[PDB]
Amino acid sequence: DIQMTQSPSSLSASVGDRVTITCRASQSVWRNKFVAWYQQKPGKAPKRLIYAIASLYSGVPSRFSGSGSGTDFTLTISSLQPEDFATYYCVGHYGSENDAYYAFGQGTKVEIKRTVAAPSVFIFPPSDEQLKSGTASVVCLLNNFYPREAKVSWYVDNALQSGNSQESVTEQDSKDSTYSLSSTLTLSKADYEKHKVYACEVTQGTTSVTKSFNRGEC
Amino acid sequence: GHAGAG
Amino acid sequence: EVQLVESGGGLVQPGGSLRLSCTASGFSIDSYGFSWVRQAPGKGLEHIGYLTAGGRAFYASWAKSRSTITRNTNENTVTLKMNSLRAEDTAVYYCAKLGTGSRFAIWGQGTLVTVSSASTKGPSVFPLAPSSKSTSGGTAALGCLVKDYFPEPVTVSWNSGALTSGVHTFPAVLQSSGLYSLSSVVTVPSSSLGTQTYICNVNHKPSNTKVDKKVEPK
Repeated sequence: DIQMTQSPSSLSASVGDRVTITCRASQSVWRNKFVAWYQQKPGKAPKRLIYAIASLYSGVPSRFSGSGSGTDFTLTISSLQPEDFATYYCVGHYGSENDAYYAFGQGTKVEIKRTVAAPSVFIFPPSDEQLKSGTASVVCLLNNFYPREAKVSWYVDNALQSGNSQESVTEQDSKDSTYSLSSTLTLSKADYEKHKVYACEVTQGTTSVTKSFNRGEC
Repeated sequence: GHAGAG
Repeated sequence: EVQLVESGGGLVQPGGSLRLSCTASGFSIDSYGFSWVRQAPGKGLEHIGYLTAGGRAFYASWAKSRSTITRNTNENTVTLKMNSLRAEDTAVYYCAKLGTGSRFAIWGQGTLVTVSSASTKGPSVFPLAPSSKSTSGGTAALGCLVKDYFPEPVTVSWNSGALTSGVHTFPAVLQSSGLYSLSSVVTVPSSSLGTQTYICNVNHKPSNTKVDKKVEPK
């Protein structure tokens, strides 16, 4: 089929920086000219910034510029601004006189760079209200940290858990540019009351922080 | 100007 | 003046079909060729097919066997039909003139199509209670566990919107049961756990259910 690739998939930059996102199509695009760059922010629909390689649409700041030809194309942001942090997609038109196709790159997420910040770690036992239902949800909160990459591990009586937890991470905060993560360990009420020590370990580089509670002990 | 127009 | 109003979709059973339409306003649907695009939760954009201005439909290799794109000039609409849907077809579907080499670009607002056998049900909101004695330097973390609801989405506020600082509502995860589950937390001064009331307001419009849960300490 037709496939488009962008480089990088993710990049951290600061305000004022110069950003360059490349995009290569597996084959030459329609008329060596039909490529547009889109901008999408969390919870919002994609917004087109550039069309026909280099044409800027009305209202798009001039700091955005597009270049390339045929198979290779590049998005350039001369001076990165706060409103520019988002995911960018290249989309190319293909086909012949008898067929027509489109394809998207995988997207490039532009996040804001900032100083390392350790998470404030909290661990919540399953509420008594829930334990009546027969299921135990243990929740571990990594609050306001950076960078996004973090390894969360659960221990029940110092036994490494696997396959019984799901993770969710927020988008970069508007104010302090940090991330937060929520990991939920799911156990039956029976298994939960069969153990005592519950611990959530957060490893980031050379540091591992483990928050613990003992079932029953307020 | 698009593809698939013969 | 110009708009593209999308409608249809919602819930589809595995093996069932979806039907989405988009009504153009301010212009004629025959004047341009229109694509159909989808974006699965937390994934990139994916092209489905393209209906040329001449009225010829062409599809991505992956969607050709199941997809049919048509238009109705009398009603000024373009329509997408996909049968034999599977769980991985869950996504936000868009109609759009992508405008890769022309000046005119326009998208529908997008509509979520959830492919699942699960039945619509509201969430069970459990408290993530804070301990009265803080073990995090005078700060307390509290929240609500919005668990076992279907389909997306749910909205969460705190104290009827009066509490926004420090709030983190995490993206939902799809549990093995087919139901969704997300957490919403907030950090507050531990000294306010006796003077301040904390209530999370969870709204699940797909089930016409609104849940308010007072989160108490200890």
